[PDB]
Amino acid sequence: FNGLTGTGVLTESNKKFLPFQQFGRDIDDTTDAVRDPQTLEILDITPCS
Amino acid sequence: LSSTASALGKLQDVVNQNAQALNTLVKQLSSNFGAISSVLNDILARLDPP
Ligand SMILES: *[C@@H]1O[C@H](CO)[C@@H](O[C@@H]2O[C@H](CO)[C@@H](O)[C@H](O)[C@H]2NC(C)=O)[C@H](O)[C@H]1NC(C)=O
Repeated sequence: FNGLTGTGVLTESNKKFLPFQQFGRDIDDTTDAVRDPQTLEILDITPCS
Repeated sequence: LSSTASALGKLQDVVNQNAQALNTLVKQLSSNFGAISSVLNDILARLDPP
């Protein structure tokens, strides 16, 4: 997604990104949510099993 | 027990120590360590094998 890369399971989420923020973050600086640059819908990321 | 706090100091101390150790282990993944970048994907896909 737009430069930042990774792997995992994508899911729909209900976060409240500010109108200029791109991707969320966690306590330990591990990417958690993203905003896909085609429909501006927040999207959640889960680690594999 | 009900009103006053800080009686259960020892168990809370144990939990805090474990959490801090784990957090500082995880946090050590963003250090450069003398390489050119912290992340391995870009450095693997941007230069020659040598
Ligand atoms: C980029 O292009 C896409 C597709 O061309 C646009 O997607 C539209 O999204 C809205 C709601 O998100 C839909 O109601 C439209 O039907 C979509 N258009 C099409 C053609 O399917 C999108 O708006 C464009 N702009 C951005 C910033 O993503």
